[PDB]
Amino acid sequence: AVGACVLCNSQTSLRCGACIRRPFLCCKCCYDHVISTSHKLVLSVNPYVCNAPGCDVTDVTQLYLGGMSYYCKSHKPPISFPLCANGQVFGLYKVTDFNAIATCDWTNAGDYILANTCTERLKLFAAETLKATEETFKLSYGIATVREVLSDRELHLSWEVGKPRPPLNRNYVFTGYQIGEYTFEKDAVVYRGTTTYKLNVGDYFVLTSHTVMPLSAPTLVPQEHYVRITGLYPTLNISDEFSSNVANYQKVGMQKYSTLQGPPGTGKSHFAIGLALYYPSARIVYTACSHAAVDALCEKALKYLPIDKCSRIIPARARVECFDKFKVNSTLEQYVFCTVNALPETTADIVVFDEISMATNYDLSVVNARLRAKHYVYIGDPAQLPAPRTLLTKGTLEPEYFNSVCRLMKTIGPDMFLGTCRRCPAEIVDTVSALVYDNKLKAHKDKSAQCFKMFYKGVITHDVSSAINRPQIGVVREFLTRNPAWRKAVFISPYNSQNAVASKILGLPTQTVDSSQGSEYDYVIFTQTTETAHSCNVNRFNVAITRAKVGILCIMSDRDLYDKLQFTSLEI
Ligand SMILES: CN(C1CCCCCC1)S(C)(=O)=O
Ligand SMILES: [Zn+2]
Ligand SMILES: [Zn+2]
Ligand SMILES: [Zn+2]
Repeated sequence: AVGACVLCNSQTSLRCGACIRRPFLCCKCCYDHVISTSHKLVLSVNPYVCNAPGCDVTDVTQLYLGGMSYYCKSHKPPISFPLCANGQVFGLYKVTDFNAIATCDWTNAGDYILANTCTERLKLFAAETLKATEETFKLSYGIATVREVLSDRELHLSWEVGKPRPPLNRNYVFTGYQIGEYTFEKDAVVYRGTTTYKLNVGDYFVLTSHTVMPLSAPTLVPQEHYVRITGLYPTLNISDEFSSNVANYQKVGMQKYSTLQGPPGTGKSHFAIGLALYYPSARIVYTACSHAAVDALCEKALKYLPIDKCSRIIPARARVECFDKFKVNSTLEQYVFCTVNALPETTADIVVFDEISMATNYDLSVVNARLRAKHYVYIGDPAQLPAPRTLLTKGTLEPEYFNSVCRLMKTIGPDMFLGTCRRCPAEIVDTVSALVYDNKLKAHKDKSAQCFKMFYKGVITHDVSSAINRPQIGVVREFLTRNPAWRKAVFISPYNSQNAVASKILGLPTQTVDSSQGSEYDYVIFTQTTETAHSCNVNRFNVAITRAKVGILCIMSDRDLYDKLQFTSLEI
């Protein structure tokens, strides 16, 4: 019941009983909370409640100290002090932003903006509060019960009346009943069991609601600039492959933490692995939020770093298949490749945290909590996609509010910028350089003359809220008959449902823009599907078109984004 003040750091016995996290508030700060909000329950060693039998007064503002006990106006003795007086709430050892964080429902962009412009203590309060609110909202959704099992990949579902149904995409992971984790896709519905189980009729599925542990470590440890490379030992012999990164590698060693903005195909992976060859004795932990991002780092390491000095950390509650070619779960290997949520408590010379636009302030804290490191390197691109904010429905989250790293990259700039895209035909590089990179991204490849745009609004149907554009898929089908080179194309759209329809009609493999991020394909077909904030989002548009190595077809709904594609237009 005794701790330090979320705002002041001041010792107190006061916690807010109304805040979902129950934060330590100092006497000056507890007042400014309770006097400005619906938050009136204060706690010290016991509740600030009226001690008179039967009395229901809990509001600290209506309470007095009578000796050692607390009483309302109705029950206080003649010799009593009000608990709230002279800007303070009585307790042992005797803010606008804290109040908005404590009380908001996290449905508004402005809530995320504040969780990222605030002081560092308040970022942790925000990130733990938000995460708590995110988890207790899962409980709101209906249970799914198996009506009839059709096949090994399809069934019919019965949905609890009175509660809403959760979106049926890969984003929403269910637990079966403990028959392992399942996903569903769109009365026939497509099921995918982590454990391949003979799905029983009357079995039920629920969204995993995991307890939110407290945060302790900052999002970013305090910045430290050094005059000399600190705690690392450079090679004199560095392979010519990594020659271009040597100055950035020296920056990494002359600061506590460094940021790298690397637009698509600028060599982020190459930078991350090349850091281990430049500091060849350094113990390096490679981390990202997703298994995919960690596995991409493993693929690069396999090529360039000694396999026997590499461990892939795999949580015993194994969900998706991942990287098999390293020793699994050897924490003390020089090179450790591990998702944020599986990190062990350990030390490192260098922590490399990849795909930083996908990280939350919660993840940033967890990393600083589990890893004691001489140097922290934050790699990604704030012009790419953030973690979905499931509670956010009003306003758009700008990249400067994605997390602490992205705020730094969008305000004071990144420490390091990889400026040459080696993946994408120049048509794409030039479009996205003007769009999100203030013309600082350069094309290494020539124009491919395999980059086409068609402005075709089509007709928008919806499976629930998920968009479908059959006519845009019809145009693609027409195009594929005349463009056989594209038979190998990956079909990409901002909507799972459009992808499910494109899958049946075209037979192309299929990706949402959000699942496409980090991957590349020779040929890409993009159907915008709809003009929504989702489909017109420049970060998502950026990721969509930078997947392509050789060609892209964009069937567009949005005049602005259509006109900005530096592509050959088609017609039909
Ligand atoms: C994250 N929590 C606080 C924030 C202040 C900085 C130190 C951690 C303790 S809380 C108030 O959410 O439990
Ligand atoms: Zn305080
Ligand atoms: Zn409160
Ligand atoms: Zn009373």
